[PDB]
Amino acid sequence: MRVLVTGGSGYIGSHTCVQLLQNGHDVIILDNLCNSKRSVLPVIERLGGKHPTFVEGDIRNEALMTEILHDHAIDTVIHFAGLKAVGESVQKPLEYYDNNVNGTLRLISAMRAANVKNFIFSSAATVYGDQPKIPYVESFPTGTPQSPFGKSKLMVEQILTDLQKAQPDWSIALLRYFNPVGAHPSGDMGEDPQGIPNNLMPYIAQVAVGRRDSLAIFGNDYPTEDGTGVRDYIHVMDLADGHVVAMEKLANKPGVHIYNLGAGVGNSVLDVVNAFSKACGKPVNYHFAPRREGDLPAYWADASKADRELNWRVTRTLDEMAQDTWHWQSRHPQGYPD
Amino acid sequence: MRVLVTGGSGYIGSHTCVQLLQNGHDVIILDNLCNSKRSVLPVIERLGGKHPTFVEGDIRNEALMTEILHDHAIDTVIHFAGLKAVGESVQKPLEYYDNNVNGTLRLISAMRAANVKNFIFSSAATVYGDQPKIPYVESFPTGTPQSPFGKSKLMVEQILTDLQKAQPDWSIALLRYFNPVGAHPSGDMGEDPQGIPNNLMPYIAQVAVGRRDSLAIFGNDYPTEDGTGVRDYIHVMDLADGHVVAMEKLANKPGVHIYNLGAGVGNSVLDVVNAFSKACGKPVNYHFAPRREGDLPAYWADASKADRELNWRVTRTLDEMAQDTWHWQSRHPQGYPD
Ligand SMILES: NC(=O)c1ccc[n+]([C@@H]2O[C@H](COP(=O)([O-])OP(=O)(O)OC[C@H]3O[C@@H](n4cnc5c(N)ncnc54)[C@H](O)[C@@H]3O)[C@@H](O)[C@H]2O)c1
Ligand SMILES: NC(=O)c1ccc[n+]([C@@H]2O[C@H](COP(=O)([O-])OP(=O)(O)OC[C@H]3O[C@@H](n4cnc5c(N)ncnc54)[C@H](O)[C@@H]3O)[C@@H](O)[C@H]2O)c1
Ligand SMILES: O=c1ccn([C@@H]2O[C@H](COP(=O)(O)OP(=O)(O)O[C@H]3O[C@H](CO)[C@@H](O)[C@H](O)[C@H]3O)[C@@H](O)[C@H]2O)c(=O)[nH]1
Ligand SMILES: O=c1ccn([C@@H]2O[C@H](COP(=O)(O)OP(=O)(O)O[C@H]3O[C@H](CO)[C@@H](O)[C@H](O)[C@H]3O)[C@@H](O)[C@H]2O)c(=O)[nH]1
Ligand code: NA
Ligand code: NA
Ligand code: NA
Ligand code: NA
Ligand code: NA
Ligand code: NA
Ligand code: NA
Ligand code: NA
Repeated sequence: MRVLVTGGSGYIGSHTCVQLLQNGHDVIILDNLCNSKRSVLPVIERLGGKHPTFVEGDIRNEALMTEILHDHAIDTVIHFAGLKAVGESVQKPLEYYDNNVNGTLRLISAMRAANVKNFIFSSAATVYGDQPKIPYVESFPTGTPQSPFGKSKLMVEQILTDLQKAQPDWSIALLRYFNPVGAHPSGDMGEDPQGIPNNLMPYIAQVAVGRRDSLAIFGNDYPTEDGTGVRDYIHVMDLADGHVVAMEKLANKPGVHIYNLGAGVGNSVLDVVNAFSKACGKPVNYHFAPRREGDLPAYWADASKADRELNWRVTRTLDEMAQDTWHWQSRHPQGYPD
Repeated sequence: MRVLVTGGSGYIGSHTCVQLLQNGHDVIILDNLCNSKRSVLPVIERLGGKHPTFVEGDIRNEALMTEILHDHAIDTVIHFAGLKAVGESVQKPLEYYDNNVNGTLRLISAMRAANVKNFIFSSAATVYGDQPKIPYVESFPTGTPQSPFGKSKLMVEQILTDLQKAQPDWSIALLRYFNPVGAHPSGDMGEDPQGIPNNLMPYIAQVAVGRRDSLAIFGNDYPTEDGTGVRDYIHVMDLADGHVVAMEKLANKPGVHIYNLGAGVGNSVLDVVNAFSKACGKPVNYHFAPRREGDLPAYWADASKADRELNWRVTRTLDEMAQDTWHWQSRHPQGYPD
């Protein structure tokens, strides 16, 4: 298939692109490089075993989007582009709504213009809001995210749903990611956060690599087995693979296909720490800090639907998620070159 | 004050502009004329007794917005611009999200750029969603609107709220309108819908003027006194006046000020019909049709907050709302000239 991958040079998009190329699709990456570097492109080509086309541009540029879609005769679009720092979003709402809500609107409008009606959106478990019923199931009604970031994702899901209602031939997948971690097995590609990492794993990795002193565990008083937060960590490769399948199976299948993408099991902060200590052969230093604003105690996905409907399920373990991250972190301490 | 009135040539904006000019503020209207005509400008000037500045442009044009705000040293902005046909919104979601969500985002971003932090947004009772508790009070949590239009308004309220959180010096009023009707007493200005009117009053007026055969009453089986839908109709002049006060009193008052704007009482479809028959001296023809999709049975505002805090309350009656509309409709059967 001819697929446009927005945000294709980012963390999850890069991994998905390698998988797409492996399944022999023709990939065109669209990224503005605000959060990634061109240095990854060669790696994606190599690991993918095929050349993906790269266009530096912004999803907010509707005219460019339209031209791209036509010029490359795109069949389907995978939309990972956007801003995603939760904390930042609170301090800078406009930027989030613009890049995520308007960004997606400009892209789908371009799609409409170019007659492209196959779409896959990067959504997030935050859309469920403060849902006491766990695991989270797709049929649960959505909640109210507590940040501009989460609200921006929910708003896009709403808009896409309404778009489909109005243009029923559209096939739109809302892929709600859980907690993506891990890296390509080669250890040549991985998450490359600039500045302080906001997520657990990368933070751990930086402490482990000697860049940071101790990991601050946000809260030790939650109602969980060990008192620390619990989440559903999913390997970036399993996510990559899930996007490939979603894209292949759902193309031309009209509707709004919602799927949780996670392992379907929860792991606490200590569990992750322990898994990393084991992978890097030394104890990861850590300390207990206060609860982080907005954090829910525990949640994980109910991923049976993607299993049943797409025959998709995670295959990598927590150990591998820790090991693969350690490998990349260790093999590329300075991340992708400038 | 120096105020930028977006959508100033439209129905409610035009009336508000006359009131602003009467209170001697300097008004600059920004409208794209997609739903109004330049022919109203002279009328606004005359009735306002002062010349308002007019700029044809679109709220989605951030660069223009910014230039305008600076060039005219704006102090506060009243945002009525947007698309508002509920039914249309369902058939054409993108246009609604673009003009209403992105439209507002581009405007406030321009505001941020030009250092303008006083804002008034045209919101709507739909934001309360399917709220069984009536009347609706500002402290009730928001619900889920059933159309792209209502969702677009709720999304903007969310974005504006988050913007304020991040830029605490902003004074932002979310004015939730109920059912605006009526026209300037002169009968020289009023609502000028193009095509079939979606709202009750205008529809009635067109039947009354002989343009339409009968009024279709959507549902006669609701759980209301008379079986017809019940709403809180508010005279466009009282709304105009309420915006003037809001603007004067809230300027420079940091926060998110939410106020319901309505009469605080409900009237059924028959009540309105009867009031119009009386005003036009003949029976308005009507018939019973099936419930209109998405319609709630009955709701009205609890407008005590605006009373208490802004010392604002409606002063026009239902009769006057019917009479003033009949007057305009009758004095200008073809609406504003081309
Ligand atoms: N990593 C996570 O924990 C997480 C959880 C759920 C949802 N998501 C979503 O998945 C998507 C991919 O996440 P990721 O971890 O790979 O992030 P990332 O930052 O590594 O990838 C996003 C990419 O989009 C690009 N980009 C940003 N704004 C753009 C714009 N306006 N136009 C064009 N390119 C733009 C960035 O340069 C980057 O390469 C995002 O939408 C993210 O919100 C990820
Ligand atoms: N009339 C109602 O029943 C109702 C109820 C609640 C909320 N509102 C809101 O109040 C506001 C004013 O409503 P109204 O009845 O006067 O509508 P209107 O159509 O008469 O006024 C809106 C004006 O905005 C202009 N406009 C539209 N999109 C624009 C854009 N992108 N840039 C610049 N100008 C643009 C139109 O030309 C029009 O003059 C709207 O936002 C409406 O949603 C009204
Ligand atoms: O330095 C750190 C970082 C994280 N945590 C804890 O680690 C767990 C995971 O935290 P983090 O990696 O920040 O994950 P989330 O808060 O779950 O957020 C991610 O997962 C969500 C879906 O589950 C998405 O909505 C978000 O965009 C994505 O960043 C939580 O209990 C955090 O309290 C710490 O104790 N210390
Ligand atoms: O031809 C018509 C038109 C309307 N109605 C009834 O009249 C009442 C008022 O209907 P309408 O004028 O369309 O009002 P709303 O549906 O209440 O919607 C208006 O009021 C809302 C706030 O209350 C806003 O959210 C909307 O944008 C605005 O159009 C309702 O019970 C309708 O069922 C009829 O029976 N026949
Ligand atoms: Na339709
Ligand atoms: Na960063
Ligand atoms: Na320590
Ligand atoms: Na680096
Ligand atoms: Na802040
Ligand atoms: Na019309
Ligand atoms: Na009849
Ligand atoms: Na006319």
